[PDB]
Amino acid sequence: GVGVSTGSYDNQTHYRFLGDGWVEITALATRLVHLNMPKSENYCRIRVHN
Amino acid sequence: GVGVSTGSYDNQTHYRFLGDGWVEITALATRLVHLNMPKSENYCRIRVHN
Repeated sequence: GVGVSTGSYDNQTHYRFLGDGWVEITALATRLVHLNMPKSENYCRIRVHN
Repeated sequence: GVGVSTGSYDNQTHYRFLGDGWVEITALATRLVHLNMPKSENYCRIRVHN
């Protein structure tokens, strides 16, 4: 299953007009996210005093 | 038949929205007109040289 896209890119905005001036707006957004390894594989309780 | 109005006054503007963003606009206008006696009861051929 590798070597094949699994989605579509779309960042458009569509307006649909119904009667009585109501309007359905459809906002579409796509972004490319970059993820890094976690600093630590642990949960940390951290205190912060300035 | 005298002493009774024969019309309605209306100077509004209405917008009707159909699908696909088409719009029907209905412009309504009323005015009170003043009419004076004709200067002459005749048809006149008039020349104008400046």
